Amino acid sequence: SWDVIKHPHVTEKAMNDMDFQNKLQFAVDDRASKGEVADAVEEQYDVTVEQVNTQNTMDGEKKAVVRLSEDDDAQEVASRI
Amino acid sequence: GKKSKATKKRLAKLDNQNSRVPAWVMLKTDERNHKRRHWRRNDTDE
Amino acid sequence: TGAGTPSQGKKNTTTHTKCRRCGEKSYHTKKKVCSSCGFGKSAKRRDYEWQSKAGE
Amino acid sequence: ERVVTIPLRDARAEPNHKRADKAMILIREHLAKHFSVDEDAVRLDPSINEAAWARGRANTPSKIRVRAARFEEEGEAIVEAE
Amino acid sequence: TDLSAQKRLAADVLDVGKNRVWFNPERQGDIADAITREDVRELVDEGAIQAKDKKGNSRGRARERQKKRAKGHQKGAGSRKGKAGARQNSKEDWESRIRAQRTKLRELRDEGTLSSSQYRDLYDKAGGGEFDSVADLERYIDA
RNA sequence: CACUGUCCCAACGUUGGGCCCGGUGAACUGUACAUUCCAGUGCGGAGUCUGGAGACACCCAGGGGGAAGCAAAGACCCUA
RNA sequence: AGGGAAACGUGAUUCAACCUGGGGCCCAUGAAAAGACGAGCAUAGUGUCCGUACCGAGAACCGACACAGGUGUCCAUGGCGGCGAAAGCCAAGGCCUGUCGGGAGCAACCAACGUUAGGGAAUUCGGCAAGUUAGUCCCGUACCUUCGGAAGAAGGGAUGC
RNA sequence: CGGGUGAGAACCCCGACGGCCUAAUGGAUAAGGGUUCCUCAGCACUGCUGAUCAGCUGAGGGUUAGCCGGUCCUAAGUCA
RNA sequence: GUCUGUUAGAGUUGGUGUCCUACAAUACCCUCUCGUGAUCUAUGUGUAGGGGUGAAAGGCCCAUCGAGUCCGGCAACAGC
RNA sequence: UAUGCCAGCUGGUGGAUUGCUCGGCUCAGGCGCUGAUGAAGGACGUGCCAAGCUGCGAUAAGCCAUGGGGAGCCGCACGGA
Ligand SMILES: [Cl-]
Ligand SMILES: [Mg+2]
Ligand SMILES: [Mg+2]
Ligand SMILES: [Mg+2]
Ligand SMILES: [Mg+2]
Ligand code: NA
Ligand code: NA
Ligand code: NA
Ligand code: NA
Ligand SMILES: [Sr+2]
Ligand SMILES: [Sr+2]
Ligand SMILES: [Sr+2]
Ligand SMILES: [Sr+2]
Ligand SMILES: [Sr+2]
Ligand SMILES: [Sr+2]
Ligand SMILES: [Sr+2]
Ligand SMILES: [Sr+2]
Ligand SMILES: [Sr+2]
Ligand SMILES: [Sr+2]
Ligand SMILES: [Sr+2]
Ligand SMILES: [Sr+2]
Ligand SMILES: [Sr+2]
Ligand SMILES: [Sr+2]
Ligand SMILES: [Sr+2]
Ligand SMILES: [Sr+2]
Ligand SMILES: [Sr+2]
Ligand SMILES: [Sr+2]
Ligand SMILES: [Sr+2]
Ligand SMILES: [Sr+2]
Ligand SMILES: [Sr+2]
Ligand SMILES: [Sr+2]
Ligand SMILES: [Sr+2]
Ligand SMILES: [Sr+2]
Repeated sequence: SWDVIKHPHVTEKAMNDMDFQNKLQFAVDDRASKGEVADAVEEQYDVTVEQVNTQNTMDGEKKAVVRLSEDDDAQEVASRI
Repeated sequence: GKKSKATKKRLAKLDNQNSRVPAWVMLKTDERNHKRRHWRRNDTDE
Repeated sequence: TGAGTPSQGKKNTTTHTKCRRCGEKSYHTKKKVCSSCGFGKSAKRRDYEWQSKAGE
Repeated sequence: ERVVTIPLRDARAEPNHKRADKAMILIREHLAKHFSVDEDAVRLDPSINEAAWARGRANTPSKIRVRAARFEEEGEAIVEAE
Repeated sequence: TDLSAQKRLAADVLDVGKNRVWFNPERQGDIADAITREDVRELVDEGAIQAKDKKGNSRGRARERQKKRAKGHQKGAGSRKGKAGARQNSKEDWESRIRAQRTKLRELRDEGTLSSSQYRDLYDKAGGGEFDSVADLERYIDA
């Protein structure tokens, strides 16, 4: 059975979405839907997902841009990992 | 043109496949990517 | 209009593509038939004795 | 320091559509000669440039007065329109 | 130093054709160090980066010509390049004229000057191209 | 009929080449030898054989007389 | 709301788009289906999956090439000009990459051109090549003819400011 | 013509002057290409000369949709 | 199935021009013909080798056509 | 003596030659079916760094058991950690 989240996507652009928009980015399995990515995240880091945006990258894997609720602080979550 | 999810995975692979032979492999083997390709000079499948 | 160079410029149609069954770029996407393994035409795999010398 | 009148009559020997460039050569070669320095040492102030190209490339004044100065440790001239 | 990248960014921030952005010849070093659009705007503020003005063709000369012609000049045989029917569309001209005649006749009827049958008689004559213009029509009407 | 550099008969001029210089940098072709010319001879169409004549070497530019020039195992003709 | 350094207009004409009519033509008759309307209003929740870069061409496509070839669509209403989506010139925008340069009044010769007195097709298989004429308005227009045409016949005159 | 960067500058960049393109040499896109896109660092290779430049080399990065397409419908026609 | 027209677009009479180890294995320039129709055009789709398709030139069916291309028969046979 | 001819010498270019063989070629003996319990084949993944090959399959150059084996090991591949 495949897992949804593969690893955080840390790049200058990812850092901004985190600082300025409370969004975290991950490399996910390309069979995962936005909904499956949202649930996966809330359970892995215990946070609330407001919105998810996905893109099928030219690297072969799927990238997801998860925006957290104003109740959580992206930077903080990203920091522990 | 428009690419399907699968066509994208393939092109994606062909891109990664198009790399230098790790510097260290040349040491380990005491001294070429024969499949190195160029977008203009070569032609991929499909 | 010449049949050579002038007529090559009109070629941007996609026919043969990677074949889901054998992997060769022989699946004619308009005919939906692999000219290599015959996928989409034959359940059996496309073979022919002339693909080799008669005594081999 | 001196004011010299440079004739550009010899620019007529070069094809007409590009007399401007040739003129600029003639100027450099004239100063470099009359001030006893290397052509590479001659600096033409952009004001001279515009004078020669004033009516486009196919033309050029037949003469041009330029004020030149000689000096330094490498020996070179600096010039300008007037 | 190579300022191509900045030129592109400045053309988007100053929002003008790339060919209109001016970079101060004595500030390439600073412009060279500009990395982000913010760096560029900052430099725009300082004035190290500016946009030249676009040009607009003068219509002054055209205007003078436009007057001479409105006054009926500069349209002699030597100035005409198009066939007569092209300089004035005949069917169009007719639509112009006949409508002016029919309107005229319409006002003259509701005005009581013309009886219904007098109007009718003239209207059909008009429709038959009996009058060269509104004035010609009136002349006729005055018996 | 009109008109004209088509011609009598050629001239001058313009632009790009050509020529010299830096840089880049092929191909065709090559049995060998080779400075030829006039005659002759020879499978009767010779730079190479014979007899004379001429000929100090090398280089630049040229228009192409010859190498029965180079290019394609003549497509005409006959034969199978 | 936004945008603008600022002002942050008002009227008009001609009017692409878009809308809505009228007429004519056919030995030619100008798709189908899903769907929508018909069939209200509140509030809430849901709206997954795939494509999305860039080039689109005298260097990103096909032509073995960074090939003067070939290659679909729309921008067809920018200004002068004029009949014009013509020429020519100029904006907005793009470019100096139809990417080796430097010298010689720069010869012969070649390509592509300009001008040539007198003669005027004598040149040549042949007026081949070049040239002549030319836009617009007025006057005027033969044979022949299937009465449509021939016809812009030809010929003559005018043309700016 | 000045200047910038650089070990090195005719052709990489800034300014001025001078030009070229107007159904295109401008704007947006289909097919097709497939990362050619952006950044940094480079010049052995590629580039009709050179190169500090680049569609080249090395390393990173970049494509986010309920309402733009696909997806749905049926066309000539295709297959099971 | 009108006329003029480098509107778009389609074509190609002549120069027997330029090119002819080309920019190009059919290109460049000027002139020229068509330009509301038996018109031109994009994509999709159909017809397949003694068979298609052809307003008919033995034209065209991917630089290949008086019988496509690939591989096989095959190391065809030849008195040349 | 320039341009140059013939032969040699020193150094190139080139890779013949000699020597070597991880590959072939042929013969002989043995053995011989796989697949809906989804094969063969292919695609795409999979390594600390990983492009090719090999292996493997989200448990991904591997996991478990029994026996063997043995002080070494982490494939081709002699690097660094
Ligand atoms: Cl109406
Ligand atoms: Mg998406
Ligand atoms: Mg009428
Ligand atoms: Mg080019
Ligand atoms: Mg004669
Ligand atoms: Na390609
Ligand atoms: Na106009
Ligand atoms: Na250059
Ligand atoms: Na066996
Ligand atoms: Sr990447
Ligand atoms: Sr190509
Ligand atoms: Sr034809
Ligand atoms: Sr096509
Ligand atoms: Sr079938
Ligand atoms: Sr079979
Ligand atoms: Sr010669
Ligand atoms: Sr109207
Ligand atoms: Sr885009
Ligand atoms: Sr083109
Ligand atoms: Sr402009
Ligand atoms: Sr170059
Ligand atoms: Sr004169
Ligand atoms: Sr004659
Ligand atoms: Sr004669
Ligand atoms: Sr006349
Ligand atoms: Sr170097
Ligand atoms: Sr670029
Ligand atoms: Sr017509
Ligand atoms: Sr001919
Ligand atoms: Sr000519
Ligand atoms: Sr030819
Ligand atoms: Sr016509
Ligand atoms: Sr055979």
